[PDB]
Amino acid sequence: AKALIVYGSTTGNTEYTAETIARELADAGYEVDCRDAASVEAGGLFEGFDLVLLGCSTWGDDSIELQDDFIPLFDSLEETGAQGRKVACFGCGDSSYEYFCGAVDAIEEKLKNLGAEIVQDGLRIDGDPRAARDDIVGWAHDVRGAI
Ligand SMILES: Cc1cc2nc3c(=O)[nH]c(=O)nc-3n(C[C@H](O)[C@H](O)[C@H](O)COP(=O)(O)O)c2cc1C
Repeated sequence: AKALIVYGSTTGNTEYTAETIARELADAGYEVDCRDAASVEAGGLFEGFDLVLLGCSTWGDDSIELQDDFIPLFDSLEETGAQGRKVACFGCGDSSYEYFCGAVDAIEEKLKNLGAEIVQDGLRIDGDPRAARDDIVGWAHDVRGAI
């Protein structure tokens, strides 16, 4: 199985989450490519992957704002080869805000409307992902068991 993980992270929390997921998938035998959204180009990005995991923190407070490095990829998701692609989403946030992990919502809906197959409900991390490490591991298992 070949997996692509693409994350947007400002303070490193979604990046930690991405790397935790990456390690779980690699340890199970997947080929894993884990990239910062700041470094990627949208066109054809998902081609050749069995599974694509998109991670993004939520910003904005009074409105939903995607993590800033992820916005160009989000605005170009139509170019990535998402139709029929097996995908799932993750991200960090804080439930004291009105739109908790709203970026995960936004990315999931955009993917669904592009024809992607959402294989698991998104991973919505409240607070420090290091305090949710076992939820991350479990979700990574669940995703492997759903493709
Ligand atoms: C000023 C500010 C605004 C935020 N706004 C939101 C928000 O609207 N919704 C949310 O779920 N979390 C919100 N957060 C929480 C961030 O998503 C959280 O700090 C997250 O761990 C950052 O992940 P990152 O390091 O991958 O960027 C905000 C954080 C700050 C400091």
